[PDB]
Amino acid sequence: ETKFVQALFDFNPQESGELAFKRGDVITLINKDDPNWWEGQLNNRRGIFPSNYVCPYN
Amino acid sequence: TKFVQALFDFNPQESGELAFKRGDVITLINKDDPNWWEGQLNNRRGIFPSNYVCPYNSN
Amino acid sequence: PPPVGPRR
Amino acid sequence: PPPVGPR
Repeated sequence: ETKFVQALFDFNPQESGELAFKRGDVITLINKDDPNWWEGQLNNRRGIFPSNYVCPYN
Repeated sequence: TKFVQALFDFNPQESGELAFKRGDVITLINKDDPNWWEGQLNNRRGIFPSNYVCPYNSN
Repeated sequence: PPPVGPRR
Repeated sequence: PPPVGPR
């Protein structure tokens, strides 16, 4: 099964390799082994983001 | 036990419905009904649509 | 905002 | 937003 997470807030990246997103965007989960930094796919972009900035989606 | 956070603003059109703004944190009381959940938002208690919230981990 | 489910 | 953990 493919997991999706909806962004609760905007995440403005401060380092390279971090997935930028806006509130309401839906990211496709790729990896979440790390309690704080998760990896996902938002459109043609892929990178890591703060786990606490999202929650599960449909 | 179990907190939920509002994804969208909810202005109740009926009685017993708990009004809220996006970002609000609500304490879950009951979720027998899959769609209408009951919770606590500060000093107000009532039911709210389950599709308007998602889990709030709280630290 | 998605549509709200019907009341009981 | 909530606190972004240490990178």
